[PDB]
Amino acid sequence: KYGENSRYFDLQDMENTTGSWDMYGVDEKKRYPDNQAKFFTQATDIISRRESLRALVALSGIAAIVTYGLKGAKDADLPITKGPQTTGENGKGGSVRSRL
Amino acid sequence: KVKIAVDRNPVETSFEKWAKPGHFSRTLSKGPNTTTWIWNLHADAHDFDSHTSDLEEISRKVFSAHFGQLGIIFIWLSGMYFHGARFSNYEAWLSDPTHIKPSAQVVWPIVGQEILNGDVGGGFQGIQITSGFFQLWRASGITSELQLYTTAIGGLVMAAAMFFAGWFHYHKAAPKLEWFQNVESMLNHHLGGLLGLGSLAWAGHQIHVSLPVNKLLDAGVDPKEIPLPHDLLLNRAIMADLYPSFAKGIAPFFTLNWSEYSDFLTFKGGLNPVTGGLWLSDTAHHHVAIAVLFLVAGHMYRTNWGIGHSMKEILEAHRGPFTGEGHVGLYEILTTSWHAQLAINLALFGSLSIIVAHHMYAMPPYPYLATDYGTQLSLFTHHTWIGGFCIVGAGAHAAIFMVRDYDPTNNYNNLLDRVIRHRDAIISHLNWVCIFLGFHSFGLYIHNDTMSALGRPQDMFSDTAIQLQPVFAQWIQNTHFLAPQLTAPNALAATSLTWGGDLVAVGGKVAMMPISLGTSDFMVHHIHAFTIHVTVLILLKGVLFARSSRLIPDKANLGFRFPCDGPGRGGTCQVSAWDHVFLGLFWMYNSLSIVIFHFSWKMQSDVWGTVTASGVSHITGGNFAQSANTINGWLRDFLWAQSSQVIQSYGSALSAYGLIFLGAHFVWAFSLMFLFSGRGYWQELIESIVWAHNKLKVAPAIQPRALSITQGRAVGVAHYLLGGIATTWSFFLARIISVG
Amino acid sequence: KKAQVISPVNGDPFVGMLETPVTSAPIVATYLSNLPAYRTGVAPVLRGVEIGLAHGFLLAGPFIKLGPLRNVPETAEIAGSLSAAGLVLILALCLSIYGSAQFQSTPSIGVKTLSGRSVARDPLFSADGWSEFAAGFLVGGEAGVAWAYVCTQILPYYS
Amino acid sequence: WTVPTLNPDTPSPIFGGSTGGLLRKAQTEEFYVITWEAKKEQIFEMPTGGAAIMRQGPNLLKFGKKEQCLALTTQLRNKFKLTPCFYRVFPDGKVQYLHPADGVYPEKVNAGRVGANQNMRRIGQNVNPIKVKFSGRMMSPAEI
Amino acid sequence: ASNKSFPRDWVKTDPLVPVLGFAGWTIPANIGVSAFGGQSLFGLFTQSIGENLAHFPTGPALDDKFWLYLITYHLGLFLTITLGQIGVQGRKQ
Amino acid sequence: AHIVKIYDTCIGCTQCVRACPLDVLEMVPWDGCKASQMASAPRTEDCVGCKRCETACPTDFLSVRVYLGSESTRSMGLSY
Amino acid sequence: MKDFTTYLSTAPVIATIWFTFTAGLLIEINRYFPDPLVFSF
Ligand code: CLA
Ligand code: CLA
Ligand code: CLA
Ligand code: CLA
Ligand code: CLA
Ligand code: CLA
Ligand code: CLA
Repeated sequence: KYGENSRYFDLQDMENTTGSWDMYGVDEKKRYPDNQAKFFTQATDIISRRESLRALVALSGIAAIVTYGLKGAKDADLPITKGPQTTGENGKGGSVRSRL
Repeated sequence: KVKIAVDRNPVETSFEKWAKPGHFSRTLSKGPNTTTWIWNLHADAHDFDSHTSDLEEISRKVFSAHFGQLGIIFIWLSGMYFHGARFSNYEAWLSDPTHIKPSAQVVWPIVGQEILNGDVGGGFQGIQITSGFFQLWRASGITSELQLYTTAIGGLVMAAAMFFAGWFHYHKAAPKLEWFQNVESMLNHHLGGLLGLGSLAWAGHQIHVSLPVNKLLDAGVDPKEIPLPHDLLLNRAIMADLYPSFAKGIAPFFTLNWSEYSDFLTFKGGLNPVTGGLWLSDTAHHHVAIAVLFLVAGHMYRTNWGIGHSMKEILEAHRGPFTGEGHVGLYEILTTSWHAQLAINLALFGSLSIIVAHHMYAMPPYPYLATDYGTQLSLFTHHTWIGGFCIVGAGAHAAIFMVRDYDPTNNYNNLLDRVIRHRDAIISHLNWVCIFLGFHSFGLYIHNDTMSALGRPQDMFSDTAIQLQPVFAQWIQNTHFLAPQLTAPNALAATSLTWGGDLVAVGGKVAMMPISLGTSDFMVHHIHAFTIHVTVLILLKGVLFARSSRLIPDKANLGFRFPCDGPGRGGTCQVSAWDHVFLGLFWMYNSLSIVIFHFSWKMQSDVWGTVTASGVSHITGGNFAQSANTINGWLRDFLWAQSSQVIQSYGSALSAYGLIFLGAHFVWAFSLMFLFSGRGYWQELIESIVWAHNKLKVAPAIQPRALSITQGRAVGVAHYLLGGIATTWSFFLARIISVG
Repeated sequence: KKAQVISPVNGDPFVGMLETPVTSAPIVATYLSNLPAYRTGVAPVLRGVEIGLAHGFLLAGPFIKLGPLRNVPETAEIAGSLSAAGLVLILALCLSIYGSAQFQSTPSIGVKTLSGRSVARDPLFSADGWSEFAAGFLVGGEAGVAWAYVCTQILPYYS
Repeated sequence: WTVPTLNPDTPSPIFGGSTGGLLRKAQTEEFYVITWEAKKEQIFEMPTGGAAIMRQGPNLLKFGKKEQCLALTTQLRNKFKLTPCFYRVFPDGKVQYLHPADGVYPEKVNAGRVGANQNMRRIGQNVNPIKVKFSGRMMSPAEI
Repeated sequence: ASNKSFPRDWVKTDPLVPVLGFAGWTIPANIGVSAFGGQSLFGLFTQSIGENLAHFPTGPALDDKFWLYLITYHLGLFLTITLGQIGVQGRKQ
Repeated sequence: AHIVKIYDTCIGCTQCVRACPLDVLEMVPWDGCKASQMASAPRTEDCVGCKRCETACPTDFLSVRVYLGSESTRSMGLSY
Repeated sequence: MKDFTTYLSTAPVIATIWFTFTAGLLIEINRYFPDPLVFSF
């Protein structure tokens, strides 16, 4: 027997003598009030598979980034059609020879 | 029963073994056949555990070797005092400390090195010293070169005494073991005798020579008219003229009326405003209190009479619930092994050196020290580096104790055992905190760099943008600046000017001004913490995984120094504790380089400079708070801006630095061949050249072999540290000797 | 002296863990039992939405306060919330591909509790359970970040 | 000498519990189990760290990899002069015997061994790697 | 060895360890010296605690002569309790 | 698994066996040398390739070789 | 005295003595004949 006077390594009882314990894992039901099971399992019915939510993230990622291109014009700090409102360094190019 | 136990004539005195190289060990003795044997002759010379296996003989060896070390130190000090006496301008410096720069070395007029003799002022020519012996000598009261010469002769005599002492105690009267194993008597005698009576004697010397002579020198009379110190010992009435307490003699001391000694044992705080150093009355009072403290502490242990403590009882009484048996068994460890002692003593010794450096820039003790910028920088840097090396040595010898002298039979359930038994938790968490500090402390600089290059300086961490204020250090700064009014009612000032307050200017330059702490200080401090933790990780990992690990279950039987365990199980290069010491050396270099860069730039930007009676104009204009958050800031404003003097020193009296600069680079880059490559390639190349000698019948009858792996690594790190540190030395000295 | 606190795990000094008042103190043990990641009797979807609601609501903050749109008023909240929703999206993708890589083969053999009895295996550790958990995470995280915006807009002395 | 099996009710040496014990190579793949009979109680050194006390009589341990059992075997054999034996245990109840697996530790030659992986030529009588080229996989010329 | 299961009482709660801790440290912590002008190290920052409790949401100044009182007060309060708990001499002294 | 091969210049001095930290070498009877022994490698699936057998061999260019090959979970020495 | 002479016959001592000799010789030549660049003579 394993749990005895220093009699370790019980051969037929491998799940003690090995180090396979659930440290903090309780198991009981009724953690939640009942109808969230209804409201959330009837809500995640669509994307409950491997390909489904993986398609959803593709759809949303595309439909977010591609529209970020042409309606992320909320100043983006500089580039998006706010541009150089001064002729910045056109003729300033070189130090000894100007070169434009 | 502690007593003297000495043996008579153990080892006779003859030159016989000097003609037999490698006589000490059984392996080395048979003579060379390869060139590995030369490096083995030099590698195992001081490995006193690898000649014999007896404690007594090792102890006698280390005792006499200590005497040798002391002797060489005395020869060095004697040289310094002699060179001060004969080849310097010390008296011309005493006549006018400002505008006359300290010089104590003169070169010979040969191929052109005579341009190194600089115009140091005072009708003298030579090389400016930054070692700062002149301020030390003025602090002791030395006014003439004759006294320096006498001190030189005395030093040489003491050196001969030390070498004779070493010879005597190894060959004629060599102590037994149980002389050494009386650690309690050694503690009593060191604490009382050495530290305490040294403090008391030096207090005597200050009170009777250094206080009055410096009082006259700072009063303005030239040094020749000042009375000689034996006139100060013999004639009481002169001391009564200077400090009237001496007219009452030693009556106040023996009747506990100490309040009448308030003329030469003071407690005033800041600095000497006419000098720039500490008040010497404080210094004398300090050594008196130190001596009383240590002389009290030295009567703690039991030697021959019933009173006092035993070390074993003290150790065995301390054991708690979380640590099993506690300290039971550390006394047997710390009286039977020398490497454990070397580990502890090197640790505390090096840390002590670094504290010396910090206090020595913060509160300048010597007269006219704070306005000689080069001396300040050199002293802080030097003690910093020595501290670093000593701490790495502590790591190495703790590892050696783990490998060789550790016996688990005498050490069963114990603090050492439990540390070994959860090394995995220890090293894992130390690894975590290293990575955390890494990301934050260095990513702040990368982020500031990126933001400052992308056109938006408003999204970087700085004093005007997003701010990171060291609120803790500022609060402590104000606490100590306010201390003389609530929590130190009897001091007249703070212990230093870096805590805040006014400015002390000596001869136009700034002695010390309050230091402010901003965002750049926050970031560099966390850089320091990061590198320190990484070095701790490497060294402590070496100590804990020195005997065995999950990778190698028998790493103890391979010894302390070994290269690998083959390419198997993936590859096991560098698993000895020795290689942990090796990588620790690299990281020590890194951390201390950052520390001394921080000190140099912070001082040149916020403390030093001239008082031009128009405010303060610092040397670099005060750009530390705005530039020390970008790596570009360091690379431009520090390395690129401050190298203009070391690169343009050719033709002046400063070109030695601008010429040793490049050599330091060369050695640094030369180390890389030893670090990167491996010995098989060199073995084959050396074999081909051996063929080219076999053709012409110049085959060496000793065999050329390439260096062993460990030696190649060691030589690599030697050249690496030499080149890097020499570069920093040249740069610092050229810069601050040029503009300071 | 006949008093000790620190013990090896369930006797057995030869498993590489040892018990400490950090790991096996009673209040810590009951606390980490009551967290949603250790309950084993509930369906993984619901755990997914609980964990997601928590993590989205906390992830919204730093983008709001420290993002590049943090000084322009009334729109500093929008950009932060949107970016946080993006991060939650990427976390959902990571959960999905982890499910595709980890549980792709046979499971382990056996499991017992600490005060030994043969407890069954957690259904979160199969392909279906993990995929359902990922879907729950997406729903919960997006709901949480949306709630972060809502909570910003109507809250007494938010600043 | 026949191949012996172990008796899994032997006590274990006294030890406090290290970090460095069994990880999950034991839960899924394998773990090794060592056995010896002592004569007097004594303190030995674990090949993970720390010190343990062996019991007067039979003992029993368990380890992760094989070099740990060989390290403890060499230490118990050259220092204390005992006769240990360590097994391999699979995580479903399968026990394999090894070391010595011949009765006699593999230095004293025991008649009745079959030599394997044993080429019968001088080391410099190998073929060039051009003549073993284009085979099923990477081959060293001294593997043929 | 060390043990076989973690004891779920390791802090052996003796109920008069804490009451003697802060009660036997604060009754001599409010004496009155020459050093402060007739004030205590428990009443002089009672003034402070109430003083910057008055203007509530403003976190008090980062140099305000009472952080010293907080830190030096707890530096002794924690010490006297942690040496009180080793007043479990039930088996040791 | 690695490849360990014993060659015929072996003199059977048992150094390789005492150096192996994994017990993959053993001495078999042989009739080719003075000691009437020869090493053999019956268990090269336990070898990790540390090459202590090569270091312990006295005869020049060695009578035992360890050719490195495809690693496994036992030939990497992984304990986790 | 024989063993002292043999100690003086070791490699680094003779290296020190001989390199002192060579160095001093070159140094004296560079003192008495300052700044040589070409031979022409
Ligand atoms: C330990 C510190 C130290 C250092 C770094 C120096 C350094 C220097 N001293 Mg100096 N000195 C010292 C201590 C020191 N001294 C002491 C303690 C004294 C008092 C005795 C002096 C007295 C002194 C004088 C009087 C002079 C110097 C001079 C010099 C400079 C030129 C030296 C020279 O040309 O050597 C010359 C080279 C040699 C003598 C070569 C000797 C090498 C032999 C052959 C090696 C043989 C090996 C052997 C086994 C080991 C030696 C054993 C020993 C007993 C001989 C140089 C900067 C000169 C100077 O400053 O001029 C401006 C000078 O005139 N020194
Ligand atoms: C008051 C007595 C006294 C004093 C002053 C010292 C002082 C010292 N001991 Mg020491 N020691 C003492 C008693 C004392 N010990 C006793 C009682 C024991 C036996 C238990 C030892 C055993 C011991 C060992 C085993 C070692 C020392 C070492 C040292 C030196 C440490 C190096 C250092 O920093 O010195 C700073 C340098 C100085 C202070 C220079 C001053 C030196 C002069 C000679 C003063 C020495 C006073 C001398 C001991 C009195 C006897 C002189 C003799 C002629 C009878 C230091 C000189 C270590 C050492 O360096 O060995 C050489 C060392 O290894 N001691
Ligand atoms: C440890 C260092 C030290 C030393 C060496 C001295 C030494 C001295 N102090 Mg002094 N002092 C010290 C620390 C020290 N002090 C400290 C720390 C303080 C602050 C509290 C003072 C405060 C102080 C005051 C206020 C005064 C002195 C004075 C003196 C001098 C006279 C002492 C006296 O009146 O008779 C004390 C008597 C003795 C010490 C006995 C000496 C016995 C001799 C040496 C024995 C020789 C016998 C031998 C067989 C002779 C050989 C014969 C043959 C071979 C020829 C004396 C030179 C007085 C003085 O002269 O002022 C200038 C004085 O007024 N000191
Ligand atoms: C109080 C200081 C102290 C003492 C007494 C010792 C003593 C010892 N150490 Mg140790 N150590 C120390 C500090 C110290 N160390 C520090 C600070 C470090 C960190 C760098 C180390 C790192 C260290 C390692 C890594 C090892 C030792 C070892 C040893 C032992 C053998 C030493 C030997 O044979 O050297 C022989 C002498 C030399 C090799 C001299 C060469 C040193 C360098 C190359 C010269 C320095 C260059 C110089 C500064 C500039 C060059 C000038 C010019 C030529 C250009 C011996 C017990 C070894 C051991 O195994 O212990 C048993 C070992 O492996 N130590
Ligand atoms: C500049 C070169 C350099 C760098 C960056 C590092 C970095 C590191 N070394 Mg190291 N090392 C170096 C040179 C360097 N070393 C050299 C030359 C030696 C020889 C002596 C060593 C020897 C050495 C040892 C012996 C050890 C380390 C350790 C470490 C780690 C410390 C933890 C840390 O700060 O990570 C944080 C990472 C950084 C600070 C790097 C910058 C990260 C940036 C700022 C942010 C990253 C985000 C990134 C941009 C996102 C990617 C986007 C992209 C995919 C598109 C770290 C990985 C120690 C370790 O691992 O333990 C903790 C350790 O034990 N090193
Ligand atoms: C500073 C960097 C540096 C330097 C100087 C060298 C120099 C050399 N390398 Mg290279 N190497 C380097 C970096 C460097 N390497 C790096 C980073 C790597 C990558 C790992 C390599 C990889 C490498 C390989 C793989 C090979 C070389 C080879 C060579 C040699 C080429 C022959 C030659 O130029 O002779 C000139 C030699 C010198 C300039 C050496 C300096 C000698 C000094 C000037 C004399 C000493 C002065 C004085 C007496 C010292 C007093 C100090 C006292 C304390 C002793 C030469 C020794 C090859 C070789 O050996 O071919 C024959 C070769 O096979 N190296
Ligand atoms: C070429 C590659 C690339 C591109 C195009 C970008 C683009 C961007 N980066 Mg970026 N980055 C990159 C590589 C890249 N990065 C890499 C390699 C690194 C690591 C070194 C970073 C690290 C980095 C940081 C640290 C930050 C950015 C930020 C940004 C944004 C700045 C624009 C702005 O002013 O904020 C305006 C921002 C917005 C208007 C928010 C838009 C949020 C996304 C795009 C919309 C999501 C839509 C929604 C979630 C979909 C709904 C799903 C549904 C299920 C509900 C912009 C989207 C900033 C950012 O966005 O964080 C706040 C920022 O702080 N980057």
